[PDB]
Amino acid sequence: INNTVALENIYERIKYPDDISFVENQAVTTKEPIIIENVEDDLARELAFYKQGVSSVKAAFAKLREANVLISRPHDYFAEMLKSDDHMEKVRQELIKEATAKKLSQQAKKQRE
Amino acid sequence: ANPRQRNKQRSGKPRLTRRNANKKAKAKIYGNFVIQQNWDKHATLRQNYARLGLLATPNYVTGGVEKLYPDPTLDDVLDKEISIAPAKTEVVRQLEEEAVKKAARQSNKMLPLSAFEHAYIQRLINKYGTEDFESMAKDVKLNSKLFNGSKLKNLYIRMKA
Amino acid sequence: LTKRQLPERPSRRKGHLSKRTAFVRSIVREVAGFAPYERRVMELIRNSQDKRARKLAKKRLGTLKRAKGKIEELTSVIQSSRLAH
Amino acid sequence: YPDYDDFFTNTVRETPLSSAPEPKRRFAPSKHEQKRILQLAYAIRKGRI
Amino acid sequence: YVKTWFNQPGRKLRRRQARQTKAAKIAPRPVEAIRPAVKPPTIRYNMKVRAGRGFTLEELKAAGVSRRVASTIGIPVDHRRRNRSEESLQRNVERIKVYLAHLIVFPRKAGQPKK
Amino acid sequence: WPEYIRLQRRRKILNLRLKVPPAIAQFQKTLDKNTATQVFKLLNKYRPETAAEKKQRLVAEAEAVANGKSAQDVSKKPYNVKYGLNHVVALIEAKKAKLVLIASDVDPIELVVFLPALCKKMGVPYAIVKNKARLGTVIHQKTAAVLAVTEVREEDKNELASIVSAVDANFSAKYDESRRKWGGGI
Amino acid sequence: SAGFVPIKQKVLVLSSRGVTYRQRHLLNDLVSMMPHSKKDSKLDSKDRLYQLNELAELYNCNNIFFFESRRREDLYLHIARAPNGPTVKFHVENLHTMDELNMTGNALKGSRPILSFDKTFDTAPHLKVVKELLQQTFGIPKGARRSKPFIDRVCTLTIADGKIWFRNYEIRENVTLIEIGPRFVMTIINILEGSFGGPVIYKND
Amino acid sequence: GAYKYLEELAKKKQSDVNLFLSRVRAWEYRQMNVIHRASRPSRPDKARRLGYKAKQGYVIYRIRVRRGQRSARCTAEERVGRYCSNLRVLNSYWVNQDATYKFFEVILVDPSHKAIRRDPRINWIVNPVHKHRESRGLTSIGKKSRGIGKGHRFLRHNTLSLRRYR
RNA sequence: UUGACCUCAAAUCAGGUAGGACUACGCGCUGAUAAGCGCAGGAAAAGAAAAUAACCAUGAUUCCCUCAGUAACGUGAAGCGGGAAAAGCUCAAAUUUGAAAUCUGGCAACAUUUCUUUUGUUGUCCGAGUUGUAAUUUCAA
RNA sequence: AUUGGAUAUGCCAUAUAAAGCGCUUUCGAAGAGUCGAGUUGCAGCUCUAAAUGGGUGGUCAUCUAA
Repeated sequence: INNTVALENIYERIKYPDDISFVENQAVTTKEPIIIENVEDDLARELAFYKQGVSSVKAAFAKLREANVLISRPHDYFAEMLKSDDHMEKVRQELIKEATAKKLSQQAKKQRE
Repeated sequence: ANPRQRNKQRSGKPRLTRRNANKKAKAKIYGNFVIQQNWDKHATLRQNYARLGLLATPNYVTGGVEKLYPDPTLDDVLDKEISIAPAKTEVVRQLEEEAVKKAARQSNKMLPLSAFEHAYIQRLINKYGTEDFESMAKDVKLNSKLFNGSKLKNLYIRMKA
Repeated sequence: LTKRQLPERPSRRKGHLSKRTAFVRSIVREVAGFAPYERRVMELIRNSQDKRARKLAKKRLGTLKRAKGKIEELTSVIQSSRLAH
Repeated sequence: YPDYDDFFTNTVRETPLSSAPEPKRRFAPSKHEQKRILQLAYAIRKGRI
Repeated sequence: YVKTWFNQPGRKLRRRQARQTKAAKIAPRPVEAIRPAVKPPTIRYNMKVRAGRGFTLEELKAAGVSRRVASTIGIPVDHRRRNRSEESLQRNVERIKVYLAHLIVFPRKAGQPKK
Repeated sequence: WPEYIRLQRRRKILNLRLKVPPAIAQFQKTLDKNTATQVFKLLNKYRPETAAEKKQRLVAEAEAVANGKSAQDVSKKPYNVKYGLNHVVALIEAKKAKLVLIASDVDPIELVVFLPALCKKMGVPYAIVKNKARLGTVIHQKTAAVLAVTEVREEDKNELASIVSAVDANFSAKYDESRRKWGGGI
Repeated sequence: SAGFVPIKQKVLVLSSRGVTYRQRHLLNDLVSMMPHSKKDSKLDSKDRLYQLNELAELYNCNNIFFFESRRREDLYLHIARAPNGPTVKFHVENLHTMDELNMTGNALKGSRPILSFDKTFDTAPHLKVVKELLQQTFGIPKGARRSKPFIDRVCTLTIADGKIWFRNYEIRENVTLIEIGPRFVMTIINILEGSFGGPVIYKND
Repeated sequence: GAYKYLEELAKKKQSDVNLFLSRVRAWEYRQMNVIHRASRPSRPDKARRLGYKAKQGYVIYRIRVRRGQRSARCTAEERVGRYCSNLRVLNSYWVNQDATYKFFEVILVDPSHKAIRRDPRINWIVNPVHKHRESRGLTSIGKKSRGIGKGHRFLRHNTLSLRRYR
């Protein structure tokens, strides 16, 4: 088992060309070996992925600068979104009840004085 | 209490009184007559069966039987059987006698032939003899029923005896 | 333990075509003709729009196993109709 | 509306189709009659026919 | 919406009575037929033995009882169970061969036409 | 017009105005008047015995047996035309029939629609004749669907080899393209 | 003809028999996530999977997916390439639902995302073969139908103690990474030598 | 016989022959009544297979049903069984359809006829337990509808079981 | 002119048949299980595997205890095991083709009765049935 | 007095018959607008199969629906 030489040969058989542009590749791997060892802390790995993503987003946008592609999309553009419309309407209504408790949290804590 | 049953009680016509329920009278034996003799009506079923020699079940019993007194390899199984399992208490031995003498007069199964069945074989046997039955399934005329090579011998035993 | 080889159940022989049933289907295959999508496929199997032909059978039948069985079914018709006609 | 594709029934098959052998009851007197005769023959001895 | 068990002494006796009324007709023959010995199928119970449904078609052929004369003399048949190993077959021939050794079938009168 | 007659002329014409498939198209082209008067003349010897007078010969067979005589030893194999749909499909598959006759008015037409295809394959000369009831009169029935000669005696073999040659030469030898094209739409 | 308007990345989202509604919603989420895929009808040959190559040859696809619903109890996933390639079966569980109120990402349908690959995948050649395969699978090729040129999603791949943790994030102008909603615990099981066939390359242990 | 050929022909329902008889008979079935008696079964093989013997007492009906929510075949068993109050339902099969109507037939058996009553293969239906079988969901398609089969696919807890000794 | 056959009608024709009531328990229908609708019996539904299992295999259905408040997702099983009871089978699909061997009905005799009230046999004449009634067989073969 | 399955026995029966199991140089038919896929509230609509096939479960095991 674990025939890495054959896997490397498979990596040679599935060897995507390095001459492809980063915009053409549509991928930016984190240069640092990002290892968030906090298996217990989910918030630690969430920010580490965000930090590695931000490091990638900085590198990808720089690579997109060479590609001269519109990294930012127009807000006036009304193209198809990944998120559904009715679910997003319920998503905004879901956050209304959370801030309502937070508003009552800040008011009552200030009312404790 | 009920509309149906307020009716009969407020009336003056007697209820259809049917006394039909007493326990402890365990159903008397019919079907067999010998077991009707040695049955005692008060004793339960499993105490009659295992007194006069027989079983209520050949399998296991799923309970603790009554105790009243302080009681003190494939070649040899597909061929050899257990013995006759001889009879105790003489009533399962009486059942031996009824099951042998009835099958002693109703044992003979010889069949006399009919007038035709005798003559049909008679005509066949005088044309080829009394041994070569196997070619009589190839006889054109006298085997008009197209009988077997075996079936003619079946009648031929019935011919003599 | 000392395991035996058992014979086959006489019910496991369901799904095996006889010589009399295969002669029944062959007769009725032509005397009933072809359905108003199976006329379409026979044209596309004749002028070799093979990838287009297999695309329609999957869409109409539902499953490749059926969508391959027809191919094998209908291609036998054309290769036997070139000797009849 | 095409013509008639007789791709299969174009030729003639020479063999029979069912292969189970000819039974013996097609080469002898009809044993259903022979039973039927004995019902009538019995009926004469009882004097109903 | 309950399930009250006040009849539980009564179903015991009703079963007891109807098990004695079963025996009234069958006075010389058992109230239940002989069941085979079959091993339970799970990993948990495969060392146990218990009564099953009936004797297979080759447990019964090997003992001398045809499938047609079987259910007359009170021997259940299971057309579904099959004997995978000899041990499943040698154990149950010695259920039949003891049963035939201990059983006495009363004879009957036949209908041979005379004259 | 009554409530049903205006259907009774319209299902006459909708069989004409529509597109008849070549399997059904041959069920209106039919054996003619002339050659459909000799087929039934040959068959009118080989009718099945009327059920009343089969019994009549059975009481005359069962009276001598009650005395001692017999005729089963000298009974020669009988003859008649063979009828019934399920008995004649097996008489063609076994290549026993020699002249199959198909009615032209079987109400569910699927009952006989495989027979002109089966007779073409098994090499049994066939013809489609009119009036299922006309076959029914042959065999003492109300409506027959098909008949078949499988064996005439040595008397009419020479007649049968001639009358079949009229059946192929008029039905099978002709009608060869109207069975291979759609019908109706008149 | 044999190839016209040819996109490099063509995938087939073939389900299995017995996926729950929540188990099916994630598959339809990846259908929306991967616009370079073509979802087909279910294959009732739930174990004869070696004949799926012709189905890929019918649609002229390049990527495959057979989300085998294990025993109608769990949910699995396997993927391969049209010409033999790596057929690496994996186990999928602990997925973040894409229809819940917790996920609050903002991404566009068909937007070419940015995929992030960890060096742990680049460490083992067995994972490196999977990493490049993952680079070719989740990424849309050049010129996909109904695709968007801009980037609205951010894919982050982190092997959480031997199990790849999917992380689809949506960026905002400042990178402001906010989870789009697609996130599942993907533990690899094995790898076949060819296209859902051939000898086993490795058991994962 | 002919029933072998007539089963395999009845499966090729969309082919030219099976489609031509579909258009023709849907015309005649539509000008007739909504429920009208047959004299012969249109499919004399399916009827023969589903139980119909061609003797006196076996009555074939046929009924169109509107398409487009009880299963249509089940209602064809009920609506014929409410039109015949004496006949006992055996089965009901499919014979034709179009864009607006499904046509079925039904096999019905007279329980009072002293030819059914003397026949020990159909004598189970003279018994009074079989009164309006199509009502109780007790027939070929009323069993399939209510998930009565054998398989993991297809008050007993809601009551507390309080024994004497516990 | 005439005769079959198909279809459709008519009859205070001959003989039968269906409603309606009870609805504790049964089975369906839709349904906020409740209500409403429909349909039977002394029981009914279920039923002799297009069933489980992964074993040294079990063996129609029903029911009780257990599995178990367990797996699976507040809801909530099922296999196994332990009991009670155990009875199996009938058609379609192969030509009776050396013989429609099948059955309803009308009439007349002979019986027979829970019964002058019941239920049959035999003879006879139509009729049903070859678009298939009997014998044979149901995969265990 | 009505009725049960039996026991013995009398008369009839029609048996030229029927059945069990060896033995096979032979044959061995198996249920469709159903299964199935897509899709709306097990039903609806669109489409529509096959013969070692088809179903349900781990290449195997086990079953034989309409």
